[PDB]
Amino acid sequence: AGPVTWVMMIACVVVFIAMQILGDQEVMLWLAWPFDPTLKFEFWRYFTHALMHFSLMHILFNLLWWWYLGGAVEKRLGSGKLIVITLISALLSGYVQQKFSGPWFGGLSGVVFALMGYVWLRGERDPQSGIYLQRGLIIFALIWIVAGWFMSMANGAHIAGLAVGLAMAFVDSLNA
Amino acid sequence: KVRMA
Ligand SMILES: [Cl-]
Repeated sequence: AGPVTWVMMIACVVVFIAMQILGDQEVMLWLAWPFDPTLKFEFWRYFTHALMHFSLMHILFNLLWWWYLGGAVEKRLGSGKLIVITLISALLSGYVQQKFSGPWFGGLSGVVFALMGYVWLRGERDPQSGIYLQRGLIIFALIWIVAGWFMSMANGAHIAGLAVGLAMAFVDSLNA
Repeated sequence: KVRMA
C-alpha cells in the first residue's frame, strides 16, 4: 500500500479522534461544506467533509473499501492518479450532496463510490491496467446505493461520486 | 439530520 492510501487513512482516524474528544458538532462547524456564503473562501471545507465520520463502524467500512480500491489504484497507476480521483470526487460529491439536502454531511463514501466506478470501468475497458472489480462487489455496490434511496445516507454524494469515477475511467480508457 | 457519505 502506498503513501496516499496510508496518509488518507491516518487523516480520517486523527479527525475521528478529534470528533470523540470535542464532539461531532464542534468539528462539523470547522470542517463541513460552507453553510453560509460568507464562509466560501474557507477552501479547506470543499474537501474536509470527506474526513468526518459519525460511527466507528462507518469508518471501519469506508477505510476497508478505500484501502482495497485506493491501494489498487495507487499500486497500479501511481500516487498522482489516486490524488486526482480523490480531489475531484470529494469536491463534486460534496457539491451535489449540498444541493440535494444542504451542508450537514460527511464521510469518505463519495470518494469510495468514485473508486468503485473507476476500478470497475477501467478494468472492463482497459484490462492491462491490472485493476478490476468483481461482479460480486458491483453487486454490493448497487444494493448499497439503492438502499440509500430508502439510515440517513448522503444520496447525492453516492451518485455524484459514482458518476465521477465512471467519467474519469472512460476518459482514461480512451487514452490507455 | 446529518447525512452519511
Ligand atoms: Cl441526500
